[PDB]
Amino acid sequence: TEWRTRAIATSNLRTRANNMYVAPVDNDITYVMPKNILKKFITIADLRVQVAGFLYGCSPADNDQVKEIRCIVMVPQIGGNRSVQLPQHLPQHEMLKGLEPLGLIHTMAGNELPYMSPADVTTHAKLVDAHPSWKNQNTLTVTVAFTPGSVSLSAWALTPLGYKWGVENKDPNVDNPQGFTTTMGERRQLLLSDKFKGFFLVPDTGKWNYSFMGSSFSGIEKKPYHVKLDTPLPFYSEQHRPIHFTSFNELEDIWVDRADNFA
Amino acid sequence: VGGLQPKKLVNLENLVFDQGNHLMTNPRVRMPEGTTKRVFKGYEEIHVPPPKKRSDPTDQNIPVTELPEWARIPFNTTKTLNKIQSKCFPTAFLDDGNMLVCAPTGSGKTNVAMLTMLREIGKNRNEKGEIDLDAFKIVYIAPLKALVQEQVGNFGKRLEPYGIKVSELTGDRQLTKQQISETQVIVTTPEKWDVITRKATDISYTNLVRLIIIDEIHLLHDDRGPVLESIVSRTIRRTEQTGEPVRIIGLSATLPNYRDVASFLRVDFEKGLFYFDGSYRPCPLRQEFIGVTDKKAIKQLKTMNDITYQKVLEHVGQNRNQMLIFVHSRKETAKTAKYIRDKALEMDTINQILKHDAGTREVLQEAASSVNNTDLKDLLPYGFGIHHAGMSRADRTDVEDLFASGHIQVLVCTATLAWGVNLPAHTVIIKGTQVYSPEKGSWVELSPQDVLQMLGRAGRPQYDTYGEGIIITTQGEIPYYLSLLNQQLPIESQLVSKLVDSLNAEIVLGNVRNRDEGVEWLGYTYLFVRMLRSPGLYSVGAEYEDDVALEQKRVDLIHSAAMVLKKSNLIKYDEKTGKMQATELGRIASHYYISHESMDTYNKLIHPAMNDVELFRVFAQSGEFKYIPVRQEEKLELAKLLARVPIPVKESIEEPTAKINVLLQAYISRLKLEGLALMADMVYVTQSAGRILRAIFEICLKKGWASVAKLALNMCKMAEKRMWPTMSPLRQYPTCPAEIIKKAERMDVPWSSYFDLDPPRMGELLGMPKAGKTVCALVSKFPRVEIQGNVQPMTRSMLRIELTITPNFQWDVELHGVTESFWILVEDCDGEEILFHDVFILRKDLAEAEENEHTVEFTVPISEPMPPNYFISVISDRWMHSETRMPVSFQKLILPERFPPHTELLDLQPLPVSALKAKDYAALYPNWQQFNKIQTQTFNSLYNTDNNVLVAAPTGSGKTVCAEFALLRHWAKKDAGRAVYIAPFQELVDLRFQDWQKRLSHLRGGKEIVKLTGETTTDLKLLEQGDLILATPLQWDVLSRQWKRRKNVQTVELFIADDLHMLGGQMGYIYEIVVSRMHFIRTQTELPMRIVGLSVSLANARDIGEWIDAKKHDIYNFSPHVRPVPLELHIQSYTIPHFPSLMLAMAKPTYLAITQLSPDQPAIVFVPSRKQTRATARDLLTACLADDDEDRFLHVEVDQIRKLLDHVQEEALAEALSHGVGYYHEALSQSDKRIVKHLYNNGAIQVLIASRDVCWELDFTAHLVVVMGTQFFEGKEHRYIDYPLSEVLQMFGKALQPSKDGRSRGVLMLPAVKREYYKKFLNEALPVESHLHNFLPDAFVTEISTKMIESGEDAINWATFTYFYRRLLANPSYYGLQDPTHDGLSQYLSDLVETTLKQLSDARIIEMDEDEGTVAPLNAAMIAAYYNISYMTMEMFLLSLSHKSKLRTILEIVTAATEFESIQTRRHEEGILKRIYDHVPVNPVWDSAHFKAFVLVQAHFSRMNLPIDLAKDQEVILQKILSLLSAIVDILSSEGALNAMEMSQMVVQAMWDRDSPLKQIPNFTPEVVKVANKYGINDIFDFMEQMNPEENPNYASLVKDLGLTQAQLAQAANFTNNKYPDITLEFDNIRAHIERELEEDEEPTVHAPFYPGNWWLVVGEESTKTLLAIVKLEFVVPSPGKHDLKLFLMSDSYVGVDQDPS
Repeated sequence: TEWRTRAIATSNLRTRANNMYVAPVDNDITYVMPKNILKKFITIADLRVQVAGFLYGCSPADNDQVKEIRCIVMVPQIGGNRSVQLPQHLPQHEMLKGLEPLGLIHTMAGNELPYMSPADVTTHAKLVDAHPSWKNQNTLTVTVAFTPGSVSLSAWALTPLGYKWGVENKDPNVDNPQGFTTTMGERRQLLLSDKFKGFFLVPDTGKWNYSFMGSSFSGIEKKPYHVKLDTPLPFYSEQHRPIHFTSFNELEDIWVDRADNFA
Repeated sequence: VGGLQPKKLVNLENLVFDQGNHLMTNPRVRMPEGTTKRVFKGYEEIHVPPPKKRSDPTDQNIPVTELPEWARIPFNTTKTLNKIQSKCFPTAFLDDGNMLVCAPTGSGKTNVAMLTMLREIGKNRNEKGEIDLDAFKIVYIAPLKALVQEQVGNFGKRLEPYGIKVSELTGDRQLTKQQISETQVIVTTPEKWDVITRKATDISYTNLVRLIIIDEIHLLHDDRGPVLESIVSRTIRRTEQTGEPVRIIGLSATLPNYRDVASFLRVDFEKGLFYFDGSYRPCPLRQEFIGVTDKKAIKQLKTMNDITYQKVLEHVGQNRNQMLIFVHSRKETAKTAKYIRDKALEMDTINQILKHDAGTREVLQEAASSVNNTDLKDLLPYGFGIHHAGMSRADRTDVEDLFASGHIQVLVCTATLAWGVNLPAHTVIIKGTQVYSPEKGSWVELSPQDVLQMLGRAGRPQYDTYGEGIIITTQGEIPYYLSLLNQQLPIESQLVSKLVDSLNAEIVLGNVRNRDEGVEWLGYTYLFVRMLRSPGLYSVGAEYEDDVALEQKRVDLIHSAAMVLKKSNLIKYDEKTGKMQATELGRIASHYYISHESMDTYNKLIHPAMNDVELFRVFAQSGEFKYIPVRQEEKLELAKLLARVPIPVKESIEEPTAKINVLLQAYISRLKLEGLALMADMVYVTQSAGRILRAIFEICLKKGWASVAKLALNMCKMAEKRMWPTMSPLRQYPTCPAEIIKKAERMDVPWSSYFDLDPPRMGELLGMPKAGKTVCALVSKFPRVEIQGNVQPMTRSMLRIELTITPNFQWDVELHGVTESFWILVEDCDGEEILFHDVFILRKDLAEAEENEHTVEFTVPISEPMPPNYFISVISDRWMHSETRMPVSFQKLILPERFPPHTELLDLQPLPVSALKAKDYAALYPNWQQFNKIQTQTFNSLYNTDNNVLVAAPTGSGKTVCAEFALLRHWAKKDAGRAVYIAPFQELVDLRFQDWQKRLSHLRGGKEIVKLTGETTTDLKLLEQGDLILATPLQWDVLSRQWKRRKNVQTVELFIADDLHMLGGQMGYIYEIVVSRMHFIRTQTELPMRIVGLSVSLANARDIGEWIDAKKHDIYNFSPHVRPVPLELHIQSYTIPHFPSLMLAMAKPTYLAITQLSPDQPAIVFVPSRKQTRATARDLLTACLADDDEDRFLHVEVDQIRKLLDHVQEEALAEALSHGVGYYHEALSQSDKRIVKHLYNNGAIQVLIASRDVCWELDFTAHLVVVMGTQFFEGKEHRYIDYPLSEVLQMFGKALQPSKDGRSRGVLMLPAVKREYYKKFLNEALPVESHLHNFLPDAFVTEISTKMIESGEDAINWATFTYFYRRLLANPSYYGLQDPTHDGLSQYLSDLVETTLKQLSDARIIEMDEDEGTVAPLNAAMIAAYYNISYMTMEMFLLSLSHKSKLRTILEIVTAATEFESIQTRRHEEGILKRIYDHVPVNPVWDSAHFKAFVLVQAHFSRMNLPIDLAKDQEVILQKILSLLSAIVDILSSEGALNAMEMSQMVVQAMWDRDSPLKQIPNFTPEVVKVANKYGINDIFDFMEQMNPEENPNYASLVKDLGLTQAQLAQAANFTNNKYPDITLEFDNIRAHIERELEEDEEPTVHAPFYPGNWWLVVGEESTKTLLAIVKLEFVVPSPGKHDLKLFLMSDSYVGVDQDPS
């Protein structure tokens, strides 16, 4: 009852991607993202639950203060209403060579907070802390908020105090964790381009949505997973919910006679 | 009768026959005399007494011995035929006319059809050569599968002695056409045969059908009728239009309008049509028609039950007989039987008590009830029975036998038993006449064909004289069945229903291109004849009384039908012109049998961004399910069902759409369905999904939508194999238990972890010790493809890619058949669009072979802002979860440098000829004042500066005069230095030679322009003999190899290189080599030398110009559209996966294209194969025959040309030229060629059809040049390689004859996915890269010999002067260079040279690599250098030889040569080939040229008569002698040896090993040598002594009379005294010349009528295993012992006469 209406709702996500909205910023480093992988990303997501993907890219030769998001890696994840359960291993592949980790991208069911949320601050921080390769070249968290018929993009970098609090947020997971502040994340200028195409990276098995496979997620989250260059599968794809397609045991024969004639 | 314009538009829906199958067009129901009617409470009864015909008036049966001995076999069981077959016999066996027999069911009608087959066997049988199994096909069409299977059974067993194999057309196996080509007397259903012919994939075999039998042809009345009409119509359509005889036989039931059906089959009434009334029925039939009068439903059903009950008492109690009752439902057969038993228990022990008498009721009923597994056998022991398709084979067979035994008194069964086996249970009852049809989605009345077959199965023929058929329906339906069981129900046509789709199918096959063609096609239907005899009944309109042949009516019909086809975008239709042309959408609709409305919704709803749920939605919106309603009686069941299906359908709620969607899902997921109407509708959706999904599949495919197409394909596999894509693939294995499948689907394991493993390690992987052994076999047989792709940036705009597909599984005919189909998909980075796709077949032969590496070449577009990667996927077409995907990264790819704009053509003065400063040179072209514009822009550097110049203009631009302006200037100066011109092929060198030789014989300066032949002995000084020479890149390679020590090789100031772009064409590397050195030549001598190069418009001329060293000022590259005569190009994309079927398909369009663009102008048609020239010419003439103007392309009466009757050596060309066509191919004789060129240019013939292999040799030109096909079959790799761009340019270069428009026109017919490849490089210049790096060793092995490659580092320098080096920097990735920088480039050269030279190290050629791995040319490489033998062949020449030469093995060694592998290999010439092996002595690959060369040489040995195409025999002869003369030079070393010199002796004179030498003399047939043997004429010496005047006892009286030859015997005597030479060469210690002459005053190479186109080698001595020793010889020798023996003689090629005197 819950998921079925959500699956049919995914169909109108493509109309959402066509009309996007990027939040401007009055500040005093620029990031560019190829529309192709972003539109495909929005279409792949769910209407109610968060979907995430690691960011990789590099700075062009002409401009070293600009970094292009060359790839979006899909990892085995269990979506949440306000959070996302990510693994503690990075994707290794030949396609990522010459590229650098640039945070992660995820969508938001409810409307966006004009500040870096405690969830994004905690996940981004602990991802920066746990992974050595993650902290050096500055990374950011990109949120793709959903508004009926539109999409709002925001880019938040992690502040020093935000990092110290995020990792140290041992626990309170909530909308107002003890110690949280609206000034733990500063926004970054994000831009969209149709000049170049970015590529994708999904798990070699092909399955990244372990929501309908939560029992199987625990047996891979703390292990190194292979990644292959391919196209990402939809959230409610058949592979993500193979249990739904499992055959019952109702009568397999057919008590109605009719000739096909077409052999 | 031609009338084009229509006057009234009509609505087809308004004319369609509602009540179709149940149509009753008779207002009168004639009834038998004894007909009576009784009335009862609730129902009526009409009894009809049976006719009697025991007294057959004036006829009996014909004896089986009447037939010939070869046709009396299959009638084994019967000692004589039947009178039903007796009257038909004379026409059925002794005439080839169409037939139509109307006889009662079970009267032995099949025997009549067998005569028609046996007669066709007679046309294919002779006293000798009988049992011809590959020259005829027979088609038997049955309405149902149960019939085709039984007819396959008896025909197969009865025709067994004939060795002919019967089969039923079905499934994908024969969808892959294997069984249609291998089996004869093919049996199938109407739909399957129609869809098979619609696809036209097997058109090559469909032309072999001489006979077609239509059983149950009265099915025309049913909705399936239009299928029979669509078949018979098109058949007779061409059968009487083209002339090709096709016989049609009709097997129908006794019904009205049989005369109309007769005229429909074009049958002669007097001898063709026969009618047998019910009196000819096996057993007389008494008919009961019971009509229930109850109004309400429930009361009717109960009434029927009671009536069936009471009838059971009267037909088993009153008169004890078996009782077959038919019902229309599985679950009903049990209820009806149970009701009869249960309700019978009014203590009515009767029949129950009466059947109990024997010990049977105590046993068999009890004994049989326990053995079987079928439940509901609670009523079996009561003498009741049940028979439906749901029954197991064991149970149904038991019931059938028990009933035949008589142990079953009452058998209730469905229609399955009515069409399956034969029971005739005496009395038959049909309880109710209502059935549910999911199609119409309602409760329609029973089908008449079902009724006839039911009641037709009446009383026992031999046991009963009484046939009692009882039919229980409703009172309102009585008159219908009375009209059916009494020959009253007329057979009408339902064509109006499927008229639109039938016309669509006819337009797709090309059988209908015009509206008049549609009217013509409609004239051969059954609807047409019924409209003729019954204008009012079919409502013609009465407006067509003045319409003679109902043409205007047919025009209005075809118009409206084409209109709806036009508005649906199925066909492209012009209203007023009348012409039509089917589109790609219409093709799919025809190939899968789908309505136009359904196709319309698909084309308007399917978009690239669709998912799974939406695709299911579009599926449910099909027009085939628009009648299926959602009844409230089942809504509660669907709701709970809709909320548990895999794919959410919640978008639709309680609509017919949601029902159809949930049904298809339910069937796949196996859900619960209880409603009878529900289960019926689900089955209908299931049996339609298979074709619906594939239709959407090809729609997504042709629109290039990757994601959607892949989803559609998975759905196809879903419905076909019945499973979800995530289910266990083991379901696709019939021989697989359900237990392991059930266990597998509960395993959290991917399908990827099943492969490459042993049974043990898999047993615990799936948790079953038992399946460990079997599962490993199943997975191993699963189609697994491992691919490896290599990319080559052909252009900065387009990408060329080479795909290598290698099978990774084991074959099983049960699961794979003979061929496995695949799909090659290439997606972009997004994977949203398809950049390329094409079907990939995989035959069992190539797959099983040790070397199974399959390769396929194709191209794909590229955006300069190149995306990260592409996607190449190879997917199975029928197997699910059998995909092989490969990411094609581009981060390594480096695009070639951009191309500068072509040298724009400036508009200056025309520059008249007088500007040359001479009037004598004006004789060049006297007719026209100013010459071609191209040279008016290049002349100022052409005949001025003596530096290099390169011109690049399109073919036929007025191109060759460029070099002329280079020679005219060069030969107008003092001390005219010698010159040399080089064309790519011999065809071109002697073509422009024949022009410049005779047209330019003027010696004023230039004189004696000679043509290089090849032999170095004559050309070495013929170059010094003449002022200029024309040669090929090959003979200019062997010659001038050493440049330092030659006389005239330096003085060449002017060197011409025509068609330099062909350097990239195969064997063009030899062109690149010679051109590369020549530039290096003029550098060392410091002398000034010009090298002009002529070629087509090139993409980049910067590298070629620098290759010749010419600055930008004098380098001209024009756009490929500055051609003087504008080329109007027309491309036609064709979508057919069969090469042959594609050629016949293009036959029509080519005939049209010629008549559209060149009605008064000449036209040429290029064809892939030499053989295809004869066929295409034949298909073209037949096309003219169909339009009724066969001599369309003949513009003069045959009498003016008939003088060239037998002057044409080839018969096919004579018949073709007889109607105004004619062709041209390489196997054509020069004589025939002269006749063609004369008859073409003189305007006798209008169209020519040349081969592709003759594109260069062809001196012809025309207004329209069509390119039929762009692929040729290469037997080397067993593929269909695409045309080289160079060819298409040359072939269109023949279209230089402009029209009144002033613009030439050409058409290019190619496969669909090859369009944007040819259309691109035809709009822009031609790009070409060298292929030297592939064939380096060939270039090296020759270069090593010329003392220029002793260092190998000079090879580094040598490469620099090659076009290969210049391009490697500009386009690195193309060749394999991964590092653009210099150090990386030199690194690549170092690796390659040390790799290829290493290849020459592994094979017998110098090796050492110390103080430089430097190498001097070895013996093998040396001889290979002068004769240009491939090292691949020479590596084959060194390995095979053994301790003993063994002779005849060397001939195998000769045929193992690689030079023969490049031979044309037409597929179906294997039969005759193997036959020649049966007529010749002596593990060869059959399809290989190796075996073909071996056999053809065998033929040359016996001088066997070979077919025209086997001129390949001549090809092998031409080059082998020079190659074999090297084979002996190679075998000079080691021991023996020189047997090949005897072998060369064999081939030169066409002789055997050591047969009579008289075979060499003119004539002298093998019988004449017998006449020579009986007399003293053994060898020729005694022949000449037995021929001369005074001797041979003066003809031994007369010997010349004993010899067959009389006159012209001097030609034989001439060879003996004059041609056959005489010896003149004459024969010094224990240890430490003269001249040929005879007679006198003699000037005479060799007598060679057998062969198309030396004095050195001698040998000596022998001991034990023998050795060798090849103005005397200096033969200095160190030896142990002493000896003296023989020396040999010359004779490089002469039969016998080989002295070995010591």
